[PDB]
Amino acid sequence: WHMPALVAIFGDDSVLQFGGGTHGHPWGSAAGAAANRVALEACVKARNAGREIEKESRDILMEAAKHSPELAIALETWKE
Amino acid sequence: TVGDYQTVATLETFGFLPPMTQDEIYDQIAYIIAQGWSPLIEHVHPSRSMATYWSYWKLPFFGEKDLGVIVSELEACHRAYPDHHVRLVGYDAYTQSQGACFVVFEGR
Amino acid sequence: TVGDYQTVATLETFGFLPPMTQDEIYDQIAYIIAQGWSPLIEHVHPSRSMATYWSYWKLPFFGEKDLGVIVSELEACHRAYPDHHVRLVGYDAYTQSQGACFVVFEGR
Amino acid sequence: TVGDYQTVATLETFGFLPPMTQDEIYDQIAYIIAQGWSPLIEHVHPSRSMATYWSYWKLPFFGEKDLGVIVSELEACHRAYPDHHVRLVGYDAYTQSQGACFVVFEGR
Amino acid sequence: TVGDYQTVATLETFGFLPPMTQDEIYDQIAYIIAQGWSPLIEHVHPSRSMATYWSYWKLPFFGEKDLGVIVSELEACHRAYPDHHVRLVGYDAYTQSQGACFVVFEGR
Repeated sequence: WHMPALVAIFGDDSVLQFGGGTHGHPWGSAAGAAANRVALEACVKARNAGREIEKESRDILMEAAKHSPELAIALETWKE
Repeated sequence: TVGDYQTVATLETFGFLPPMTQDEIYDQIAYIIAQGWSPLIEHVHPSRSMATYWSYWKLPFFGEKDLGVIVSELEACHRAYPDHHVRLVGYDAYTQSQGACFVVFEGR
Repeated sequence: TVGDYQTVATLETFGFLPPMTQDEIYDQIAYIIAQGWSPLIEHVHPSRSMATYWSYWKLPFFGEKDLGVIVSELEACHRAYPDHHVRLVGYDAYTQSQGACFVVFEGR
Repeated sequence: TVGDYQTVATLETFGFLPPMTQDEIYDQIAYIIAQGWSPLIEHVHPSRSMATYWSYWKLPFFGEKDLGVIVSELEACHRAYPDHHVRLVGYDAYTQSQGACFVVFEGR
Repeated sequence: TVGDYQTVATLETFGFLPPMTQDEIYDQIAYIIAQGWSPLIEHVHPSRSMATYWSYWKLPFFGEKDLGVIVSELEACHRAYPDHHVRLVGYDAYTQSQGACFVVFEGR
C-alpha cells in the first residue's frame, strides 16, 4: 500500500528495495514479486494519466487486483 | 491451480497490466507531449524482441505539438507489419534519455 | 541380443528399478517423515531436466506429520502438468542438505 | 509506404541494381578482357554465401581474348547448379587482386 | 560434366572405392588374423560418425584364429543396427596401436 507514497515523492529514478515485502507473501516468494510489480506499474500509469496517486491510493491499487489475483490477496494480508 | 504463479514474459514496462485501450493511449500521448519530449515509434519481430535497437517508423516527430495526428501513425505501422511489436517511445533532447517506453500493440 | 548393453537415460537415482508402486511410495514418505526431513515436490519439462533449479509446488511441506496428504498432493502437481517430471525431495534444516532426492513420475 | 526504407540483402556490388541485361554482360566481359584480367566463374549454395571461398568452374580462363565462350560457360555452370549464385571474377596477376567481382545470376 | 570435381564424404579409408565384396572382406580378415592382431567391431549412427570412440559389438576377440565367426557377427551387428555404420578394426597389442581401420558396411 506504500507504492503511491514511494512513487509520488521519489520520482522515477529510484530503486525500491523490500526487506520482507516480497518474501512475506502467502503464495510464496514468486507471487510476492508479482504483487509489487503490478502495484508499482499501476501507480505509474495513474501518474501519467494525471491522477493523484498519493490521494487516490485505494482506487488506483484496487482496480489492478481485478486482473491480478496475487494482488487480490496481497491487499488483504497487508490490510490496509 | 491457486495459487500457482507461472513465469510469464512481459517486455519491459506496463506488461503486467491488461492491454491498453484506445483511451489510455490518448492520455499517455497527451502527457508525453506535455512533458516536452519527442514521441517516436519502433517495431521489431517478436523473435528479435531482445535486440538492443528496434526499427524506426519513421523518424522522431520533432517539433510536434498535437496528439491528433499521432493516433493515425501508430495504425499504419501495424497494418504494414501485422506480426511485429509496436513500441511507443519518447525522446528527451536535453538529458539524452527516454521519458516513457511501453509497447502499444503486442503483435498478432 | 547378448551381450550388448545399451546406454539409457536416468535422472539421478532409482532409474534402474521398475516404476515405483503405490506401497513403495508410502514407505518412502513414511520414512522421510520419520527422519524429520521436510518433504518437497518439483516439476520441469523433460527437455529442461538438466536445469539447476526446478519449479516449486507449492511450498516445502515444513514439518507435516501426515503422509496421506502428500500422496494426494503429488497427484495434483501431476494432473496440473501431465507432461513434466515429478520429483520428491527431502529438506534437512540443520545440515542444509537433502537426504532423499528421487523422481516419482517419469512424465506422460 | 514512404518514407520507409527497409534493410535488404545485397551481396557485394550491383545488388542495389535490378538484374543485369544480356547486352550489359557483353560490355562487362569486353571491359574485363580489355584490361587484361583473367575471367573466372564461381558458384556457391546461397546459404553458404558468407564463405570467403566459393567453388571454381572449372579453372580460371587464363589468357582468353574471346568473349564468345564465357557467356556459354557462365550458363553451363547455371544448368549444372541451378540453385547457386553465379559469380564472374577477374584476376589481376601483377597486383594479385581482383578488379571486377559481380554476380550475374541471382540464383533460382 | 568434365572436369568439375565435387566434394564427397568418405569415412576414413577404402571409401573412395566401391564397397568391398564378401571375398575382399574375407581376405582382409585373413590378413588381420595372419598378422596376429585382434579383430573388433564397432557401430555408431551416421550423424555422430565423427565421434572419437564408437560403440563396441560385442567385445574384443582376443587372439581368435577362426575367421568364420567374424563374417557372421558383423551381419548380426548390421541387422541389429540397420541404420548404423559397421567398422572392423585390427588391434595390435605390442605397439598399442591399430593395424587397420576400415569401415565395412555403410548403413542403410
